[PDB]
Amino acid sequence: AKKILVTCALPYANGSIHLGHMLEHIQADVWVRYQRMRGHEVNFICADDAHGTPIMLKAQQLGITPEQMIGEMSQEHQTDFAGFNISYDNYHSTHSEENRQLSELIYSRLKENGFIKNRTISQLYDPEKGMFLPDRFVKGTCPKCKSPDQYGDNCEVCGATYSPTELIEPKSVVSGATPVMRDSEHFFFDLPSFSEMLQAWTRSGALQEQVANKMQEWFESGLQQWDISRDAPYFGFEIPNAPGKYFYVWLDAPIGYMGSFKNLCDKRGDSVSFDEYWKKDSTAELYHFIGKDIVYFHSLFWPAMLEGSNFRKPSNLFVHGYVTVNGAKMSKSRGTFIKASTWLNHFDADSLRYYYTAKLSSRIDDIDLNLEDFVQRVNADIVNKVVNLASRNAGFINKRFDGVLASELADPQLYKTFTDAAEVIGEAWESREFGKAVREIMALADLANRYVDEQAPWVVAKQEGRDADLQAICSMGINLFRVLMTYLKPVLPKLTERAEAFLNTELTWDGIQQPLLGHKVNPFKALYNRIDMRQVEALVEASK
Ligand code: MET
Ligand SMILES: [Zn+2]
Repeated sequence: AKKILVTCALPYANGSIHLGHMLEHIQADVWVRYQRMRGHEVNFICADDAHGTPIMLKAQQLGITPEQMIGEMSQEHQTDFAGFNISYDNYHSTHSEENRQLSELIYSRLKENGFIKNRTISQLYDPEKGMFLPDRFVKGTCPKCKSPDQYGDNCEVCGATYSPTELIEPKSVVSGATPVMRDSEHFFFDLPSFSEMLQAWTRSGALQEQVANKMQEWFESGLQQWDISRDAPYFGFEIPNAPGKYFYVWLDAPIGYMGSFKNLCDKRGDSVSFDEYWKKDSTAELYHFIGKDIVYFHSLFWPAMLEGSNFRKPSNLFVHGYVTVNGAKMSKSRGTFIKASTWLNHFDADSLRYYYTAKLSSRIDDIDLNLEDFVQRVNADIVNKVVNLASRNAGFINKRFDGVLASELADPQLYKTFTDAAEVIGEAWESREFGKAVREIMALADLANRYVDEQAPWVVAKQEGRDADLQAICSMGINLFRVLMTYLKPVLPKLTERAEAFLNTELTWDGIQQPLLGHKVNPFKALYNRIDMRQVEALVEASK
């Protein structure tokens, strides 16, 4: 049995969970659930990313402490993820004592090992508020076209890009004061020292080909030292021996993966597992599910930080593309920027889990939630292919056979075709070829419904003396359903619970080798109802 630690990217504490987050957390959860079904020791770890200037300023605007604000959003996030049945073993915070101690430890080791440099830089500073301004907190007049009220390093009228130091009549977004250039000592992590190590990782064949190709572009451009400090005022961890300096959020954020695992171990009273998973000699596997926009941090800075502080590196990064809705980036004006909480007011979690899983693969590709296709595909595949095998057969079993399935399989050869597919389906889940797994499962569902059609139970049921035939046919259909629901168990947790209640058995991967024979099933009310476009229209309207 493998030991596996899986993470999803840590959501920022200053925004609600939306469908883009859900693509990532669902992808990881399906994989995790499959790994658990195969008997491995799995630790699925996440946390909120709770530090930084935007969070500090948002709390001040609200008139509450950053601690109060991040606590409220942590609860909101966890409520939403729980509503999608994301099965974390721990959900922590980057604002935690575990992360503080690990961040200080890693920094101290990097510094002792020669990988931290000090250099003075010049940056725009708000002298009224008394703080350095990140680019997006500077506004002013575009130097090229002279359009007013442009933010940061680009103009939204003419498209020009420039340093915010080129803005005409610049103003602080925080206070309205004119910012000025001011010097400050910063601490830099010497990423270039790890170039050769990182290039060897890129060539090893572990990473997605598309990621390795992108890393070659980054090596070609040239790795640079990374500014890992920020001046007070800041919401984050103060740097030891450097009063008024804090770790930049992105230094502490991936350390939060470690902090969340440490927290889990400590709450369990487990004094051995942290080192077993994070020491250089670990035989455990470490996987990060992440999106395209944060690959640089996870493929360059993070393995280098770990190497330089005597910790093991990720076994692999699993990168996914962006979500689109109706083919386009989510759009607030069109009502396609959809929050996870809003989704659940209109649809169940399983429907979105299924739809995303049917489109996901081991490559980086944007995943399109086409809302018309969502209705058609959920209805066709879940209602009319898979659940249909239970719903068309269970009534006869309950009403005419006292709930008891036949004592032998009617078609053992067909059953073996279903169980023989377990190897290819499992390998598809394992390899993250989720769309392939779904295609194989739905091809089997088509075969199962073809079998039932060929036996014509709606004819058999009306014909004198054919009770045994009817029980045989319907039991066969229910056994095929048992197998398909096992293959779909990582994808559809709530439907699976309903199926397990009907079948009076827990679904296990190996259990499909023993069909249900001479076995009592329970009645059910609909396992899964149809959806329609009126519900989609309501979701979109509610999201505007
Ligand atoms: C250590 S992963 C941090 C991810 C970051 N909060 C983001 O949402 O992009
Ligand atoms: Zn302009």
